[PDB]
Amino acid sequence: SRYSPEFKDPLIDKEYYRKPVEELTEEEKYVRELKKTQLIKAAPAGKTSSVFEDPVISKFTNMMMIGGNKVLARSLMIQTLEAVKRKQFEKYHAASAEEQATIERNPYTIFHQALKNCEPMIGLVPILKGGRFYQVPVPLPDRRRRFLAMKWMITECRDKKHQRTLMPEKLSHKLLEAFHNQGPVIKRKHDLHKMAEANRALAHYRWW
Amino acid sequence: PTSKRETYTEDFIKKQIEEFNIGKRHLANMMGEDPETFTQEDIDRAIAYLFPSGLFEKRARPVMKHPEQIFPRQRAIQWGEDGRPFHYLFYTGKQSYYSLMHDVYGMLLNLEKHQVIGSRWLIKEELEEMLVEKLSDLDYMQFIRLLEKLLTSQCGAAEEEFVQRFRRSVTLESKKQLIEPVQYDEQGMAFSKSEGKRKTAKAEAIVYKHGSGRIKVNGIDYQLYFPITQDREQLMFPFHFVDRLGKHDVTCTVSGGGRSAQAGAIRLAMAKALCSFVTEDEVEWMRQAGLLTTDPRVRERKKPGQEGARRKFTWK
Amino acid sequence: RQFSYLIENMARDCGEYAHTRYFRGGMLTNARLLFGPTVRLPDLIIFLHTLNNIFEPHVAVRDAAKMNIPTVGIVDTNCNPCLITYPVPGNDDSPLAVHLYCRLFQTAITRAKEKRQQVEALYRLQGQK
Amino acid sequence: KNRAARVRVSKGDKPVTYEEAHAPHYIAHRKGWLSLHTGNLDGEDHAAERTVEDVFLRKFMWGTFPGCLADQLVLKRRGNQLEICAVVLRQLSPHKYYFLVGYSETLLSYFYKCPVRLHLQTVPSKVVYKYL
Amino acid sequence: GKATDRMDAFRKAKNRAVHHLHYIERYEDHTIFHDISLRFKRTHIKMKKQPKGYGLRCHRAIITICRLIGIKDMYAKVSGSINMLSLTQGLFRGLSRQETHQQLADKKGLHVVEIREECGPLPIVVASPRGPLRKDPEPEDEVPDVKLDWEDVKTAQGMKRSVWSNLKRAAT
RNA sequence: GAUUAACCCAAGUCAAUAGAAGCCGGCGUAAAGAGUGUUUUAGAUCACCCCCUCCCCAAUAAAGCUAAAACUCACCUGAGUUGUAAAAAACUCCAGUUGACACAAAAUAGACUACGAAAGUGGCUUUAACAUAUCUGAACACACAAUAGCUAAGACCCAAACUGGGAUUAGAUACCCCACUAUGCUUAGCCCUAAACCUCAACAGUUAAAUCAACAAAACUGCUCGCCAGAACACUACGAGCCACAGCUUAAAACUCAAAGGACCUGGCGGUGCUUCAUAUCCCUCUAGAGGAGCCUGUUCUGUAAUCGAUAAACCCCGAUCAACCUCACCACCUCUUGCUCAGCCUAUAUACCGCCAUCUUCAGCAAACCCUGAUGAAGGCUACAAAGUAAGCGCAAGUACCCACGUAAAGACGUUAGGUCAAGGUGUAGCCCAUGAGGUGGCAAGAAAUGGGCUACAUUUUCUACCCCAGAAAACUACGAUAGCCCUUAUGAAACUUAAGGGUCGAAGGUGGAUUUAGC
Ligand SMILES: CN[C@@H]1[C@H](O[C@H]2[C@H](O[C@H]3[C@H](O)[C@@H](O)[C@H](NC(=N)N)[C@@H](O)[C@@H]3NC(=N)N)O[C@@H](C)[C@]2(O)C=O)O[C@@H](CO)[C@H](O)[C@H]1O
Ligand SMILES: [K+]
Ligand SMILES: [K+]
Ligand SMILES: [K+]
Ligand SMILES: [K+]
Ligand SMILES: [K+]
Ligand SMILES: [K+]
Ligand SMILES: [K+]
Ligand SMILES: [K+]
Ligand SMILES: [K+]
Ligand SMILES: [Mg+2]
Ligand SMILES: [Mg+2]
Ligand SMILES: [Mg+2]
Ligand SMILES: [Mg+2]
Ligand SMILES: [Mg+2]
Ligand SMILES: [Mg+2]
Ligand SMILES: [Mg+2]
Ligand SMILES: [Mg+2]
Ligand SMILES: [Mg+2]
Ligand SMILES: [Mg+2]
Ligand SMILES: [Mg+2]
Ligand SMILES: [Mg+2]
Ligand SMILES: [Mg+2]
Ligand SMILES: [Mg+2]
Ligand SMILES: [Mg+2]
Ligand SMILES: [Mg+2]
Ligand SMILES: [Mg+2]
Ligand SMILES: [Mg+2]
Ligand SMILES: [Mg+2]
Ligand SMILES: [Mg+2]
Ligand SMILES: [Mg+2]
Ligand SMILES: [Mg+2]
Ligand SMILES: [Mg+2]
Ligand SMILES: [Mg+2]
Ligand SMILES: [Mg+2]
Ligand SMILES: [Mg+2]
Ligand SMILES: [Mg+2]
Ligand SMILES: [Mg+2]
Ligand SMILES: [Mg+2]
Repeated sequence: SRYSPEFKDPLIDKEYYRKPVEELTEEEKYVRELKKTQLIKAAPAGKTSSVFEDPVISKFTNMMMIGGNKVLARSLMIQTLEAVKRKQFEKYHAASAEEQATIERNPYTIFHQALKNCEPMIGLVPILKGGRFYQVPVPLPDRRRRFLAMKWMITECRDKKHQRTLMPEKLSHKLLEAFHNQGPVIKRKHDLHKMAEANRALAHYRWW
Repeated sequence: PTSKRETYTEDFIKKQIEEFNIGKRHLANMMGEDPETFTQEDIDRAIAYLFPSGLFEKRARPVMKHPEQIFPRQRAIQWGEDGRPFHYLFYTGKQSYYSLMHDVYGMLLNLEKHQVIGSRWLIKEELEEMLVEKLSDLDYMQFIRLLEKLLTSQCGAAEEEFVQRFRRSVTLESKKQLIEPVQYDEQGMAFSKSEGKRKTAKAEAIVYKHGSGRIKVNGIDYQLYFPITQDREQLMFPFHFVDRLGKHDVTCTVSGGGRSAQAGAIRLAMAKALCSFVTEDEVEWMRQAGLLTTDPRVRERKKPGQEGARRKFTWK
Repeated sequence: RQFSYLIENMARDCGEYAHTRYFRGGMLTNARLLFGPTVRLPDLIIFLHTLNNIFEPHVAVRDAAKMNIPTVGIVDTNCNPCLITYPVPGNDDSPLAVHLYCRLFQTAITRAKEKRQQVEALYRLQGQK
Repeated sequence: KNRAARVRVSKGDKPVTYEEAHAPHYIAHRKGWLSLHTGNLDGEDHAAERTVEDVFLRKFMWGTFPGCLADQLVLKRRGNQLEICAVVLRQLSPHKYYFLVGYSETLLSYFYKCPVRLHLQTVPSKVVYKYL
Repeated sequence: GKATDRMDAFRKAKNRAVHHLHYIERYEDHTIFHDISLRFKRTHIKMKKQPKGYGLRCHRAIITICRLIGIKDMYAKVSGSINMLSLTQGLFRGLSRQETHQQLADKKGLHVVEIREECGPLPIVVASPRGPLRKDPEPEDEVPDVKLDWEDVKTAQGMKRSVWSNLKRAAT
């Protein structure tokens, strides 16, 4: 790293600084003065102080990018958001008066919830006991299950079963199926849940 | 034995003091100066002209200094003709270090009987110069533990002077951005000019005090110059943070680098020039947000035996 | 350590040398290198405590015998007086005794130093006339 | 391990010179250059012909002043002129030094068609920087 | 002396030997005061006091040391392990712990008289006590309970057959 | 071995052989206290004086007894029980509760330290009962002696050699699972062994002196008995004796070697322990890849009349920042001879070397000179409320370079691998000298196969075009995809199917890659 350990990460939160001094707690007040002395890193290009910034949609864009082509990864994400937006408007005008109250049209609320319906609770880790590897169920951490949800959605879409379908139409179709708890990505979570509950007899091999 | 440590006595150093004084009057005759008012800075300037050396090491270049700054301080003879050591702690090996611990421990006993920012404790390397004695790390810590113990107690006025000697000073540079001088153009509009740098991109930004939020990069509207939204987001960031969008007119000229290197360089220039039209408190928030710091991340060089900067050729 | 301050002061008071600190191996058996070739070692070592902090004989007891230096020592009931030339058997722990030894050795030494200046002055004065 | 222009450590009885005590990675940090011309500058030419003259001159002086050279030569070029600067021992008689100066100056001036001047600096004994 | 070069080991050993010197007492400056028979570890050295002209008839190393000490006449036999270091460390130990005739007189407060066949029955006083001479003689013992050496008893009774003893050799 | 010189003895020399010098030392581990006790003939002086742990805790033998667990049977219930790193086999009148029920074996106490000659003895009770008023005293006398084992007759819960079955394994006459027997138990006889080792004889005594090779369980004295004298052959052979008949006891030699052995030190290693770690690292975890296809390229095999070198990590687009001729050292043919050189050699040896490097090093050591310890052995050398270490010098570090203090370069000691290179050049030694030298002409350097590295791809986050980021087309047998093949032209050059570029034709495999594996904060 070209930054020294002295350099601290910057805080882009715009509503934090505005906080009145009257609300500042004694511990928080101290921190603010301390940061003045500290050196701060330059904010990276990815994150700004905009009101539309979403850390989950920026991380999902970085996990699809290939070779630093972020203009294409971001383009696919926005096309997908617009495809989810246009498909729900088409399902809202053709719905009954009482069916329109249960139709979500915000593509973000769909993206965050669909990824939450794919997060597994427990995973399988190979442990070496008696010169053999056993896939014992282990509790996945919060980050791990948030990462697996994104990786599986991108692997399913990348999978070469759909012969000639553009990513925005594929990613949009999988996000709407996981929103209703359907599709292979959800099924892939169940298959990992069915193998962790069948091999619960080997839940003592692990130590941590 | 052929290798002997170069020992310099007082008589040898006394003859070196006379050659420098005479050489100091000769060097002033060469340059045509007055010998009396010929300081050491002029000697360093005259020796760098008469003996020009481009050696990167400044300790390997010609130097004509006073013998007290060249020759190191040496432990003087520690006994008379009879052979009795002057000091009573000679046989300890560290008579200077132990005489100081004996004095500090003696002042801590008197206290019982009758009963800060900008300063740092003398470093180990600086404490071996006051005593002319080699000191281990552990011995230095022991000495610091007694001084701190001295401070906690209700030390008298004299003791404060004693401790102060071992407390060196550190000049801390206030982490405050340098405001640019507001200028005025022919029409009378106020503005501030600053410069930025990102990778290989260099940018100059002029920020007018009053404007309608119009930005011209190299004479072209920013949206035309920057098609990618991300680049435009970087331009907005400084102004959005200080909640003053659509209030200034910017005229910048960026050269070098690429698409994303040019925006970063402009962001930093605008941000620095926008600190003159905001309060001191807002400038500190910009600093804590990473808007006034120059990103030092630049491309790393490739090494002769590797595929890349850090990537290695495949191990067979 | 309890009497380290007291001994160092008395040594200064009586114009003599002290070493109440950690004995670096070689002070005596290696003085030429550590101090120099023309160094003069002690002619008499007075041990007020013949043991170290791990209840074992001080290394200087044996190092002074190798350099044929006469030693004086205050040996207690758990001390070794075999290499000590003049051993005084007494308590070496109580502070009321160590103050006596220091007061006695400091007085006997100061007297002799003042006794020679009287014998020399008489000899020098008598010699002149 | 790297070997170039390095004097390996010894018991301490080996005396080395300043130039001999520094390795190649100090050539521009603690050392200068023994030859100074323009051949190797950007846009200059005849770098291969100034080099051959240096290799021969150092050998001509080593065999013409045998046992008398305390340190390496410092070759200097200013236009047509070539200046050889040398540190030599005082063992040899001065009469023989003046002979070798007029013989080497003249011979090398007719061989390289240039004015050659040689500047000797006698020293009692080989200056020692440290003992490796 | 220990070093990597053999010439460096000679200096260390040579210069350190003058700081670990012994003083060996000599009877009439040519021999030991009495028969010494010690054992260092596993090495046995049995020295014997001999008259002038006998020479050194001992282990070759003992002959080197004795010349250094100044002992012209002495007989020694080495048994057990012939380790040079135990023979050297054991010889100096026995040669420094030998009691002189003056000490013997002071210890017992009596006269030490030397009897020689060449001088017949004449009694020669070699040492006398500085302190009070004892008026009572040492109680005579009919038989002394002293441990003997079979090698010496076997020689005096003419039984020690050896084709290597008392062989003609060079002057030592 | 020859030659020269020298050394020793000398009318002798000195090869083979034989002989001459052999007991007062030892026995914890080197060869020796032979399993135990008693006595005899005798010896000793520790026997009178003169004195201090009787009895009781797990001695022994006999008879009797039984608390816990188990087996078995019966009832009731259930449908399985066993086995384990994980399985199979086995069993299914099986399993669980309850109750009844031993010729087996004896938790806790026992953190005790006792009895007995030793072996050995640890549940309860009772009887008998535990030699000796000096010591010593036996391979064989006399009497005992764990386990195993024999013979005979009983018993039988469990365990269990053998055996059988199941599994593992390259194999498995083994380790793991199951079942079962001899045997372990009782009675009566035999056998007579042990790492029967507290490897440290019995009795009496001492703690001073030289404490004492080492280690272990401090070192000695008196007295006596027993044993032992290089290793191995040899717990053998023969002989004798024995209820022993594949046995035990006692116990040699020949051949053979010049060592074996005991106890330490250092270092290395360990499918060695603890603890703490690894940040691109050991493993998992993140990302792009490799191995799959084609091409390029190197190597190995094969081939050819037709180089050399590197070649586990640390070789393999390595020497070469480079081979059409030249380079060139190779092959075939021809030619020259003081030869471009006061010659020459790309001849052998890198295991003679300099020189330049690799590697551990993505280390932190290295070391002169002293000192001390260990009884002056190889060896070793710290404790900060400090206990023998001090240290110039080399390195690291620091400085420097590049965009700073960061990071990256560079640097990186001593050593290791007789690591690499005599073909950079030089060079020691041995070798060739009408040829192992020099020159000319022509020529080969391929590909059944295998392998390493790389390039391009298998497409839709793509293809083509315009633009350089608000587009329009394409899109599976005229798609994606060759830098290959074939043909032509051009460029360089004296010389090009041959090298490179371009165009045209052609439109293959391939559809995401097994085992494994690389790099990166
Ligand atoms: C000091 N010498 C050591 C000794 O060497 C010996 C070694 O002797 C060997 C005999 O010839 C052989 O018949 C004998 N072979 C038998 N079957 N007996 C070896 O056992 C014997 N080695 C030995 N005892 N260590 O080989 C011989 C040629 C030797 O060099 C004679 O001096 O033994 C060697 C190891 O065997 C060591 O390497 C040597 O250092
Ligand atoms: K045992
Ligand atoms: K070891
Ligand atoms: K691949
Ligand atoms: K491939
Ligand atoms: K080499
Ligand atoms: K050679
Ligand atoms: K060469
Ligand atoms: K490849
Ligand atoms: K393409
Ligand atoms: Mg790259
Ligand atoms: Mg005391
Ligand atoms: Mg034995
Ligand atoms: Mg026994
Ligand atoms: Mg036996
Ligand atoms: Mg029981
Ligand atoms: Mg008996
Ligand atoms: Mg017998
Ligand atoms: Mg027997
Ligand atoms: Mg038996
Ligand atoms: Mg039986
Ligand atoms: Mg059974
Ligand atoms: Mg089987
Ligand atoms: Mg049975
Ligand atoms: Mg036993
Ligand atoms: Mg006996
Ligand atoms: Mg034998
Ligand atoms: Mg047997
Ligand atoms: Mg037999
Ligand atoms: Mg027989
Ligand atoms: Mg090859
Ligand atoms: Mg040719
Ligand atoms: Mg050739
Ligand atoms: Mg090599
Ligand atoms: Mg740096
Ligand atoms: Mg490097
Ligand atoms: Mg450095
Ligand atoms: Mg096509
Ligand atoms: Mg083509």
